Order: sequence, then C-alpha cells, then structure tokens
Amino acid sequence: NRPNRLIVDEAINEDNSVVSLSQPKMDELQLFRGDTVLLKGKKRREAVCIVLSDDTCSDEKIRMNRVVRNNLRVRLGDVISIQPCPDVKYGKRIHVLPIDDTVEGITGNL
Amino acid sequence: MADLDKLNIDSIIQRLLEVRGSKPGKNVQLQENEIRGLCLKSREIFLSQPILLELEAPLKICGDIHGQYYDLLRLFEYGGFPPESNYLFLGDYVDRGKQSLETICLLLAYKIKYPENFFLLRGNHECASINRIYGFYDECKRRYNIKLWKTFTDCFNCLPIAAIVDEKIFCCHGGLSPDLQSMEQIRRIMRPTDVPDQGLLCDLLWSDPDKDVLGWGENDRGVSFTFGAEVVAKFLHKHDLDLICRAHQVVEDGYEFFAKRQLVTLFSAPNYCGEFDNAGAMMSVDETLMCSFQILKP
Amino acid sequence: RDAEDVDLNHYRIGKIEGFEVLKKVKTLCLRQNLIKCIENLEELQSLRELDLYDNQIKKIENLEALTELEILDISFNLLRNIEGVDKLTRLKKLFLVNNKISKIENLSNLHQLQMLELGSNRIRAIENIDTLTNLESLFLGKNKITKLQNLDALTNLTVLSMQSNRLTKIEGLQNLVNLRELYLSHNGIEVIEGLENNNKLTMLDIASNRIKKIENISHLTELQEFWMNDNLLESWSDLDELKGARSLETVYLERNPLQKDPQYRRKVMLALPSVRQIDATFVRF
Amino acid sequence: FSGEGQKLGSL
Repeated sequence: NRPNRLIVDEAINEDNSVVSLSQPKMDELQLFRGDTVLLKGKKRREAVCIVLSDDTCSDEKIRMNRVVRNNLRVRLGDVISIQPCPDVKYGKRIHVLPIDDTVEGITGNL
Repeated sequence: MADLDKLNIDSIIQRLLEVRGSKPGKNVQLQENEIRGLCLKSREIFLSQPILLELEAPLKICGDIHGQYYDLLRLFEYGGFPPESNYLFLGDYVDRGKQSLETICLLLAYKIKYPENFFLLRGNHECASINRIYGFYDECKRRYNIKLWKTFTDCFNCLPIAAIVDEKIFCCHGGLSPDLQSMEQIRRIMRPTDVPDQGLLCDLLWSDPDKDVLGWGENDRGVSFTFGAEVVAKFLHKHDLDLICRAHQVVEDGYEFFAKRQLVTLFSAPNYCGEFDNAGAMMSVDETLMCSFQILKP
Repeated sequence: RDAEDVDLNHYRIGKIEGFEVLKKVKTLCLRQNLIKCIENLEELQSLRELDLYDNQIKKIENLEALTELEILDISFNLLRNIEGVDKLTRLKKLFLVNNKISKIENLSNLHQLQMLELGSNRIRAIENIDTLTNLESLFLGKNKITKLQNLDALTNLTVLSMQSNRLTKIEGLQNLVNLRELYLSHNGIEVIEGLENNNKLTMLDIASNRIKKIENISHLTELQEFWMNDNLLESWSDLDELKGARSLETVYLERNPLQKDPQYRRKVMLALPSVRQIDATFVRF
Repeated sequence: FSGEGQKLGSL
C-alpha cells in the first residue's frame, strides 16, 4: 500500500542498527544518514535505528542484517513501514537483564 | 585512582611533602592522556556524590587556604596529612598565585585514594569564573592551553557544594542565605554548578555571616544576599542546625565564633595581600562534634 | 657562593638579603610575598627573571635600571603603577598582568623583546602597542580597552592570542603576511580577516562566530584546530567545509542546538573521522 | 530483577 513499507533486503554490514538505504531511498523518503527513524514489524514490533546511505547496497529495498531481522521478528524482503522516531529521549531507569541461554559461559559482569 | 593515576597521585603527594614546610607555589603537573583520564575520573567521582556531603568525625577542617601550597602543607603536617586525617575546606580554596593547583591536585588525589578523608569547597575567592576568581582561569590561560582549562572547569563544575559534620556543623563558605529553603532542592541540584552573584549558593560563597540584616540584604560582594542573624537563626531552628562555617574574609584572628559560637568564621588566609595581615586558622572537629579553633600563622 | 635565584615567596619578612651580595641571582622571585618589593634590583647585573606577586609595594623599584634583564615578572602585584619598563630594550620577557596596575604605561617599544604581558589593568590605557617589529609571538588578549589599538603592524609574528579581550573593534588582521597561530576568541570581529593572506595557520578560533560558514575552510587543509566554542550554531555550511578536509585534529562545533538528539552526536562523530579531537571529548578517529 | 536499585555499570 503505502510507499513507506519498503522491502527489507539483506545488509552486507553486520551492524544491527544500520540499514543500507539507496540514494533514491534516502532521498524520496525523509531518510538522512543520521535519522533515527522507527520501523514497525510483525505483532507490534517497533524499533528505532539508523538509516545508512548506501546507494550501491540497496535498490528500492532496505538492506537489513540478519540480526535486525531476528530482533524485529521479520523475514527478508518484508515491506516494513518506516517512520521518524525523534521522541526517543534518554531513559531514566531502564531495567535490563541478560539471557540465560545467551549469558551461559560468559563469567563475571559480562 | 587508576594505576597511572594512583602513581601520579603518590608522586604528587611526595612532591607536596618535599615542598611542605617551604615556600608555596607548587604546581604538580602531569602527562596529557594520564591527566585527561585523571580529570575524567575526578569529575565522575565528584559528580557521584550529592551536593550536600557528610563529614566523617573526627576531622581537621581548615579555613580559607586561599590557594596556598605552604598553608595546605602546614595544615597537612599539623592537622593531619591525607589520608591520615579528614580535611574539609569551608571555601576560597583557590585564589591568586601558582599554589592553588598543587592544593587542588592533592585534594583530588586524596579523594581518589580515600574520599572519606578529603573535601574542599569554594567561596568568593575560589569561584569558577575569572570575574570573581581569576587566580585559576588566568593562571591556566597563562601557563597551560585552553583544552586543559576547559577540562578543569568541567571537573570543578562537576563537584559537590556543601558538607555537614554529623548534622551538627554546616561547612559553608560564608554566611546564611534567604534563598536556601531546604536540602531537597540542594541534593536535587547536581552537577554542574557554580557560585552566582545573588541567591543562596551565591550568598554562601560570596557573602559572609551577616548581623546587620535580619532576613536578607546586601553583601560584601555587592550582589550577594548576606543573610542576617535572624535569617540564620530561623534556618538553624527549622533545620535543627547548630553551627555554620564562614570563610572568604580577611580574619585578623583566623577563627571567629559568631552567632554565639554558631558561626565559626575559620579563615586560613595568612597575610592576605600582604597589607592585610589576616590570621590563619582551622576548625578541629572532634568525633563528638567538638568544634575547636586551630589557629595558624598570619 | 652567590645564589643564582632569589626566592621571596611568602618570605614573611620585609627585608630580603642576597639581592646585592649575590650578583649572580637570575631568578628574583617574590611571588605571593609578604613584603613590599625587592631592593638592589640594579645591583645584580646578571638577573634573568624577577617575579613579584602579591607585592605590598604600591610602586616599582629600579624598574628601568636593569637594562640587562631577560624576564620581568611584575605580575599579580598590588602596585599603583608600572613605569620605566619601556627603557629596558633588552628585556626578553615581561609579566605585569593580573595586577592592580592603576596606570598601565611604559610599554612603548623595545629592541630585543620576546614576551610581553602587562594587561589586566584598572585603567584601559594602551601606549604604543604595535611599535616594535622584532616580535614573533603576540599575546594581546584580556585587553581592558573597548577597542584594539593596532593589529595591522604585526606582519612578522607567527603566534596571535587575543582571547577574552574587551577590545570589540579588531581590525588589520589581514595585513599579516603569515601567522602560524592566531587566536581570535571574543575579539568582537564579525568576520575573520587574513584567512586568505595568512592561510598557513594550523589553529583557528571562532568563539561563537556570527558567520554562518567558515571563511574558506574546505580549501584549508592545514588547520588542525578548528574551534568554534558556544556556537548557536550559525549554519551547517561551516560544518560541511570542515568535513571536506581531512588534515584537522581539533574540531569544536560547539554546543549547538542540533546536539539534543544523542543520535545526532553519534552521526556527527561517524561522519567526521579525520578530526583527531572532537571539541571536548576527543574523537576516537 | 529490580530497577534503579543496583549500582549500575558506570562509564
């Protein structure tokens, strides 16, 4: 439907919060190289990341890394809507916790 | 602090001890990356503590050192060098001359090694701005470059404001203020901070303990609000306070007990500007909140 | 033997010996002294430095007789006036700043001089501030006058410092042939002159410059210190010009309105990796 | 699990 739901392509960069966006993508959409926009995924999966400017690494498709797809619970080529996320301020007291299956083996304050 | 930082702290302590009992003017410089890391750590540690600190009794609190390396060294030799004794300067810890840098470095090193045995405060003479205190900004501009000066200014702004001795004696720079209401807004006022021209902290740092006023009035700084005897009495009654420290003045006796031994105007400024032979003194606070007048040379 | 340095720092004694007995004294230090001044200034002909801070004397002593002096540190004194300093043309250094100085004078000219500092005077009076032409470094900051006296005559100085100066009018900056260092913090000048003429400067100070863009910063591939403190910022064209070059080390934006989002700071840091330092926190590069 | 109760990893 809306053009904002660009195809979620594969990103060569291993950075999770970086999406290789085409020059046409960075231009037609209000997508600067340092714009913190919000992407909406499946089952109300909303996240804010950075939009990298890579014209040669994207052809009308948001090149997204596998880590980004796993975190957002989305597949490749998905038409994911992207909206600006300028309301993301510094958290006051954010509770965090490691994953037992993922923090198993990393001793100490890992 | 850190391994390089702790080594530099030990070297500075040794240099100050070797410059102890001699003429003032020590500098105690360092490297570039090491000094940057030490300044960052000191800013983080000072900003970590609240604006209203608490003293650890017993302690040997000095008056206004006026940025004197010789006076600080004499206080360390007599009142107890760090970390063997807790030091809490009332204010005006930095002033004109090339000897305030050594005192600041020694205080930072002592706080890094033992934060419970090191404390200092600023008044009208140790303000963060060259308009009220040019004995730091102008000295740094003449000696060092601007990046280190900016780092030092940020670290000083990231420091605490007041201190208390077992909730008995207030370790203030000057006198009371009419703008100071309670400790809730004092502890809430975190880094950064500075001594203003008028207000509450401005009256604490620039103004002194006034008796010609009742609630508020003019001060010696010309903009500060030197709270009178009535204001100080009301603040002490409401806050259950008993003593308030006063500094940033040329005291002929060094330690003056005002407000009926409720304002110990201890001043460690010896021979202020040469012409004004102000006496030096310290407030020897025992373990049982026993404030003693530890006078020193003028 | 004769002492090579006279230290009177907080001596707590009105009389200082060894000034005439030790004619080899080269450092007559009386900083934060409890005495008025030091006598026998002309008695020791081989005197290099003479420090006198927090001096109780209201006037100088033998301020012109020491024609063989090298450093005259009369700074941070309580003297009413400083006179006779213009007579000694062989004084390689002079420090008489941060003092009372109710009459700043005797600073006309000198033959062999390298350092001069007689600012922070209670009277905004400057006499012949651009008379000599043998200096290589200039420190004209902290000027109590509302305007600069003369700056176009400095064409051989490789270092310019005019920081925190109340001289709102600052002209003649384009008359210098070359200057390795040029500090124009709080100079009161709308634009920086001499950027095309003195383009061999490795440092640049804007200090919240009213100019939107920087004067030829993209073609300036030699300035390693592009500092613009307390910026609004004026515009991003100066930022683009600075980002075009890669031979800069210290870059200050600084404290602009575009730093509210923490992502903006990270994006700016990623965009400009050629700058060794980023304003306050040095860029990881 | 707790929020703003443990001393955090200061930088």
